[PDB]
Amino acid sequence: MYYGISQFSEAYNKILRNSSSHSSCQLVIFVSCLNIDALCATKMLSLLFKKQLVQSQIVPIFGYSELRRHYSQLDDNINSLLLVGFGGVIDLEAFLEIDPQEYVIDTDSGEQSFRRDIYVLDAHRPWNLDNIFGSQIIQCFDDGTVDDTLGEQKEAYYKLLELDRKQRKKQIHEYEGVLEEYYSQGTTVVNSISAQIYSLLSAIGETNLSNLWLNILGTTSLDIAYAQVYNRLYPLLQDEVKRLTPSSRNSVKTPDTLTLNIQPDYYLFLLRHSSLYDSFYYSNYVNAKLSLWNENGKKRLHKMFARMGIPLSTAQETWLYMDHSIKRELGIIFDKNLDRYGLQDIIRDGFVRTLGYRGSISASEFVEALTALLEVGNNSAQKLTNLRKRWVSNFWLSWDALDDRKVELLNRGIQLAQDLQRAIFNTGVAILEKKLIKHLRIYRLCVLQDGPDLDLYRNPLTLLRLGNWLIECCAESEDKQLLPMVLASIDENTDTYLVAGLTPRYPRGLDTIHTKKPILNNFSMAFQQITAETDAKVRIDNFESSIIEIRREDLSPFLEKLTLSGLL
Amino acid sequence: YSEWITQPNVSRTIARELKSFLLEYTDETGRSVYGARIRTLGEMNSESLEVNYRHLAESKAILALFLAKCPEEMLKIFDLVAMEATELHYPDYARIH
Repeated sequence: MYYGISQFSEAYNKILRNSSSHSSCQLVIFVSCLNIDALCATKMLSLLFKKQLVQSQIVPIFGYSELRRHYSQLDDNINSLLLVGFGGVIDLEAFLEIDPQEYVIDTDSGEQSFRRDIYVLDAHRPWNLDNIFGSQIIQCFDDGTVDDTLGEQKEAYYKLLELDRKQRKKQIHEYEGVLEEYYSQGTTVVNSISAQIYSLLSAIGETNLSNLWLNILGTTSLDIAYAQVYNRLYPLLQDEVKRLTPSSRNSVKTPDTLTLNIQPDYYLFLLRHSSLYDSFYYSNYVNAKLSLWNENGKKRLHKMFARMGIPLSTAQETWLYMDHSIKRELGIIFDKNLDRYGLQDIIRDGFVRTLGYRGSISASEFVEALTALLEVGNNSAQKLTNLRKRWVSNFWLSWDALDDRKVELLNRGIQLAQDLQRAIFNTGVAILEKKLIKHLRIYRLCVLQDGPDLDLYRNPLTLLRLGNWLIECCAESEDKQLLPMVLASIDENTDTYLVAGLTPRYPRGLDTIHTKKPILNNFSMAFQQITAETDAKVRIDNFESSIIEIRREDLSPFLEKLTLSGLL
Repeated sequence: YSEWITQPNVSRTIARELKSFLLEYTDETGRSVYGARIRTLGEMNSESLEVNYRHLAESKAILALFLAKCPEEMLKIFDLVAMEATELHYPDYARIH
């Protein structure tokens, strides 16, 4: 372990001592864009440092190349660096060309001090042992995994470090085997950065309703792909909401009251900001459980609505103007008429925040709006950089959406979320009708070669959204065995693909012994190994490890070698 | 006849027979015609049940004769029966229509 849960306050105090000078701005926060959890964590840090008047700079970085370029550009005065959402799975001192002898001051006296401190803050579990164990400059905000599940790796790393006959060589190979089996592991996510920073705030005592709301947003960002993590962290948020809500309950509503509530939040898509029919129709879970992509699915949906006794005219009405008779009986109606179709998991408990008279909104809807703003908010090596520039710019739109004074931007985000879900649904029914997903014995490939609005999928977030749609659809099919999926999308302007190796997941709400063990995404190591040999102009720079940009002509040989690769 | 149909015992008998016809009539291919028709009716909030007269004549021809002779009350009885059958397939359909 490097920084446990109980000693986050030590890191915060170290940051304050090193860089809380009003003379200059010696603190720089590197945030990974295209990550809602990192966005909420950086918003928390921004508010916390605004309270203590610690001058700081927030830089959205898209890829590892940008991180390296910025660090090279980074001045030596800046003596505190925060990496939010990345950096925990690579040799940062090696990647950034860091040698501790050039950053050490006042070596003496069993202590050491350095002129610059890098605090990595992410949730991807393959901690690089040369970062968590063998470097003092790099300081990792651990969540308790290393101090409990890395004892063997700690011993193996230290023995090899200190040792630089037959028994000695045999034991070295035995220890080196322990390190090797630690690697060759898929990259998962166990915690949410927002929850970690909220734990730090609880240690410092700066918790309030806005920070709790940011924590809820960051945690709810994990419910789509890491539902086990969200279910693990949910009781803590539930306790915090009860702790922070004022005792003056059942009071009259006033234009100033902000209420965090735990009320039934059905697992539909933008239920409060769109019609009930559109909430069922465009839901990922409902689509998986009913197969609405085919023609018979719409008939099933209409039959369900008739069964509940909700007229289609009322069902398609906007949620605000739905008749108060139906809107107040949603719980009873869903209890009576959902287990018939297997949608019992739709009913759920979530967090809903109302700001005075501005109407309710749930964290699930809020994160969809934020994601939409990230995705569509606003010869070959140059236009791609223009895309990176636009993608960085969208981070600030999603950042400004968090402010309560910019609801006119959150509504635009909601509209963009509805449009993007519509486009995702159209492309999904186009893929599943033409049977574009080629089943294999290693990975179910799927390449998007032509169609409409194909420029949406050059963004990694939109491609992951489509992949999550497909994976949710496949997960509820019993015949289809679990298998990694690959999505690609040709970028005509740059003549390059965007391969996004995904991971399968068990059906939502299905809790078993094998469900408890998380599924690990093995595509990162496979991609890196394939790129190391057989130079193919592959661009592996995303913080999301399992996403690469490959030339149009080099895609097929790359996939051939990947098929020959048994790593994944 | 109108007086014959309006008798409460005769009305109850006719309603029961019509409900049995709707629930149990099957054609040559073996599938229940009116079960599927009621499913489609509720699915699209149709409000109208298309009942073939040939089916009503083939089975329980006396009811077909009554309908063709005094439709004013037979239609009311058969409308109530159709509502009951739809409520059987789609409970709480009275909220829609």
